[PDB]
Amino acid sequence: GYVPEDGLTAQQLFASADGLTYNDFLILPGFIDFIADEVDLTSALTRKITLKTPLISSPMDTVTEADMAIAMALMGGIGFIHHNCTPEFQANEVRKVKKFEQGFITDPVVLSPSHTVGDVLEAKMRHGFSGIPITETGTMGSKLVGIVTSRDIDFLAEKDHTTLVMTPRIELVVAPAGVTLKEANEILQRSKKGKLPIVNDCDELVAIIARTDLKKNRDYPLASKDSQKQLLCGAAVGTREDDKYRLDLLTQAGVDVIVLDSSQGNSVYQIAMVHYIKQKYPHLQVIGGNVVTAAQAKNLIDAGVDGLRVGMGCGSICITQEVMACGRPQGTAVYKVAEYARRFGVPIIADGGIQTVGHVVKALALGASTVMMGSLLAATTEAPGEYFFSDGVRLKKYRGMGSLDAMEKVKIAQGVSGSIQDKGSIQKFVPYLIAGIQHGCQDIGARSLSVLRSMMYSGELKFEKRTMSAQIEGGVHGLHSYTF
Amino acid sequence: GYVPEDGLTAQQLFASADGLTYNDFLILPGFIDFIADEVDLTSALTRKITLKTPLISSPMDTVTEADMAIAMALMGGIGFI
Ligand SMILES: NC(=O)c1ccc[n+]([C@@H]2O[C@H](COP(=O)([O-])OP(=O)(O)OC[C@H]3O[C@@H](n4cnc5c(N)ncnc54)[C@H](O)[C@@H]3O)[C@@H](O)[C@H]2O)c1
Ligand SMILES: Nc1ncnc2c1ncn2[C@@H]1O[C@H](COP(=O)(O)OP(=O)(O)OP(=O)(O)O)[C@@H](O)[C@H]1O
Ligand SMILES: Nc1ncnc2c1ncn2[C@@H]1O[C@H](COP(=O)(O)OP(=O)(O)OP(=O)(O)O)[C@@H](O)[C@H]1O
Ligand SMILES: O=c1[nH]cnc2c1ncn2[C@@H]1O[C@H](COP(=O)(O)O)[C@@H](O)[C@H]1O
Repeated sequence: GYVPEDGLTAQQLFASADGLTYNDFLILPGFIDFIADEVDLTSALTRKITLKTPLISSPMDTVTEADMAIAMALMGGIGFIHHNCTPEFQANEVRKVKKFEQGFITDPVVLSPSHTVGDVLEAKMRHGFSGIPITETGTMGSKLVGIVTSRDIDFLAEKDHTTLVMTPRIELVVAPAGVTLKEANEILQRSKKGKLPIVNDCDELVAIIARTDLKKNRDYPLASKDSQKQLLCGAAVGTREDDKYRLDLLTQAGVDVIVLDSSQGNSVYQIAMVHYIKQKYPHLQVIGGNVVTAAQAKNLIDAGVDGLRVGMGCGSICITQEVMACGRPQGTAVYKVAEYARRFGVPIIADGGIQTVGHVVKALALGASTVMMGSLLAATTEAPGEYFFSDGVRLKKYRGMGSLDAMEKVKIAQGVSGSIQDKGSIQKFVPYLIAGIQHGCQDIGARSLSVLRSMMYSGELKFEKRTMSAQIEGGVHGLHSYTF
Repeated sequence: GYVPEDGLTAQQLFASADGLTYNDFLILPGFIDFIADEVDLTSALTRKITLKTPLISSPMDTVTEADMAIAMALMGGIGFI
């Protein structure tokens, strides 16, 4: 039973009242008894919502729209759709996530027999495809009369702009009502076709599978789905009266969780808004914030929030501390707010400052249930906006929501705008995060993130501060030149 | 009336006798109950003189002659020639 005493407990580490951040300490290693792949990353987002992975995309206009949210839900986490856009735009982005299904086409392009072949060529050059079904109305939920594709069009000269060419319903292969992707794989295997339309018992079109998107099928075991098996989506909302309308559209779009978005969440405006939400939409889960101290947390927890977002001025793009002298170092803040919130069963989100895998493991060890990343997920294929080149390298634009560029679309800049280098894809990079989090938990000695926090609260997890010198030595040093 | 205690008071912050400057600390946020425009900046310069804003131009030969002093007074502060 004797384990020699070596290191500080988390309570002793934070008892000197220095402003510690993630880089100021290290976690001491424990006793390995299991492989890194055995580590369970299951995480509470709110009082009722549980994820299979701790990771969250930040509600920022350069990070999180429906494609980022779909990629994050599928990889095991969740995404929060930003709100620097019209209420109807945001509800449409949520509705795209909530009505996504794997291998099926989302929001199909469709035409009618009175359209011209020129409409197929234009929908190509603005979308990039041409396998477009034909219906009696030209819309959807309407009789499937035939299909048009590039091999129906490719030998027509520019002399010809005929009305719809169309191979008719009598010749099609279709699915009858709704199918698992195995029956779709066998229909597209046995038929050699590029599309599989899906119809109703009354022969309306209702969905499509493309052969290309079916061939790109893969397993998603951590899919992060609601009770009706649709992906989880969150959305951000403000605290003004204009937000009460937006909140209704997001509710109709089927949003699962709302995150009230402020820099200082301990206001009368946010408490009013939380009481309004819990009294109008009692099914809806609310994350308040941002808060850095336990007194802010206490006000919001009495207001009835289901989770807290923790952070103020630690963000990569942030300059709030330099202009208003208000904030807290992020390690200290995460520890204190999470310790207070745990007395009520409320999970917190450690939001901001994350740059490495060690920062994620450190934040999770200090009591955070989930981790929100802006810059770490920015410049992926799934992030909003489009790439550009400068100094011979691919970049994407990343900006603070209180930067002048973000808020112009007397006023004080709380944030900055700048470049981030291309990361590739969420579907390829989130696995690097998950594998690194699991190996860090394995070196620490925790078989799950729940056990990690339980070891930290009981004093079994030990810590160690770092001088400047120890941070220098913990880097790369003494080399002439080296690889990334 | 319970407010959880989190952070140092100004007396505890300066009780360790380090040489702190402005960049060495932060102020912790409180409880908003009013809009930013409602904040009163009225300030005592001396035992008798009160300004409507805390700002003063330094008495330096590259900062404050009569035009700087006029602008500073008009904007709410004062200047020292
Ligand atoms: N790291 C951070 O915590 C941090 C720091 C700065 C900005 N931001 C981000 O910038 C964006 C803008 O947020 P913000 O910081 O401007 O705060 P905000 O938008 O919540 O509020 C801005 C100002 O309007 C006031 N206000 C809000 N609701 C009001 C109401 N109903 N009636 C009257 N006044 C009201 C606030 O008190 C504040 O003075 C958000 O995306 C936010 O997350 C985040
Ligand atoms: N009618 C459609 N509506 C919406 N998206 C579509 C439609 N047809 C194809 N797509 C999408 O376009 C992408 C490429 O599909 P596909 O390979 O089948 O293109 P295509 O229709 O054959 O066009 P092309 O002849 O130019 O290659 C896939 O993601 C697919 O889901
Ligand atoms: N589900 C289907 N059932 C029957 N015929 C179909 C079906 N889908 C496409 N067709 C028809 O099959 C032919 C080939 O279309 P398909 O989508 O398979 O290839 P394409 O996209 O036109 O050609 P390619 O892949 O070479 O670019 C066209 O005449 C088209 O109208
Ligand atoms: O303009 C801004 N100023 C201050 N903080 C911001 C701003 N925009 C976003 N943030 C915060 O930055 C976090 C992301 O930080 P990052 O992961 O370090 O890039 C977000 O979740 C917000 O809390």
